[PDB]
Amino acid sequence: NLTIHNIENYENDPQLRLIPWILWENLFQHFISANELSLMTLSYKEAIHIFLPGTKNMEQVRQLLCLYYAHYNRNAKQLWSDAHKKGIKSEVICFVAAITGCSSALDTLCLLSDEIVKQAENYQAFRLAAENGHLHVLNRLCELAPTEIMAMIQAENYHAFRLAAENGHLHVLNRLCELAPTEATAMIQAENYYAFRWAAVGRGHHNVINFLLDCPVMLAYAEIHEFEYGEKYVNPFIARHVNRLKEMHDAFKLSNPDGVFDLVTKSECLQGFYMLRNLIRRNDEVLLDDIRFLLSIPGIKALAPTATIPGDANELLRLALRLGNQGACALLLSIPSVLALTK
Repeated sequence: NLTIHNIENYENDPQLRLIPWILWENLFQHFISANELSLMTLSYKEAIHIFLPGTKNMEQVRQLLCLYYAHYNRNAKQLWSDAHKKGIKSEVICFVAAITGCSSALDTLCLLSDEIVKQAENYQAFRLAAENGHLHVLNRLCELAPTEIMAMIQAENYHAFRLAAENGHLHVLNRLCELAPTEATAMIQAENYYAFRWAAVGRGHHNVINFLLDCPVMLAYAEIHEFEYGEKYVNPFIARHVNRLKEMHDAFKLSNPDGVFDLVTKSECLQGFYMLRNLIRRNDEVLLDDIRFLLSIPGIKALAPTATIPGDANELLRLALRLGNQGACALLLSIPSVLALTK
């Protein structure tokens, strides 16, 4: 048959080029069978005239995709119906729906309880949609299978979330956390923080990272990895948040003269802690001002003597001496709580 790795020798093929380059490498493995290329060069009615399906899932998938990218636009608006006929598994069409993002495909299988079953390949359709960022397909699955949404999310070690994150699909990420907030912290931690590690490679997907860092445990892990993150992500994020706080504080000591300097919820408070930990971890004179300012908040100051590791105590103070961050120490021992537990 034929095999292409040379991109220039791929866009020269009037037919093959119709297939997304990414797919041709991740699904077709740079090679195309003869019983499949046929379905792309001959007319549509001819391709089906011959179209003999396969027994193994991937067989059909690679085929159905060849017909789609070559005829779907050309009156083959009913290729999903004919497919079902000839011999394409009801689930294979559901995969090509989650991959191509074609709703029309799902619309057909949605007019035949045999849908709340086609869970196929451990919710592979749900996972394929997340990796391709097809939010609309993802939702249709949650619409055609309410009592299953939670298994799809946690399917394969929160795969959906992870695949979404490494591809930069922040919109697929948001929704996923809306579908079940009780799994947020989970998905983020899944597989030793898969999401963050892969959204950070290369040029990186800053939309995912910045979002991900709104999770105290996430920022906790990332901020300590100064080499991998920091100059690129953490630092700009901390500088961007320390300044945002100075603009709600001053904008309170304006509207509510001489009152409180607080963070409403527990979550924003924990963030300040690790945000402060990083500033100290960096050990720098120019960062002294942001440290004092963070400790001025009762939602952070009343979190200075604590520690991430249960059973331990003064972490920040320990970290300060550990690095030799004099000035951060003096600033810390100024807190009564931290003044008590002191040796």
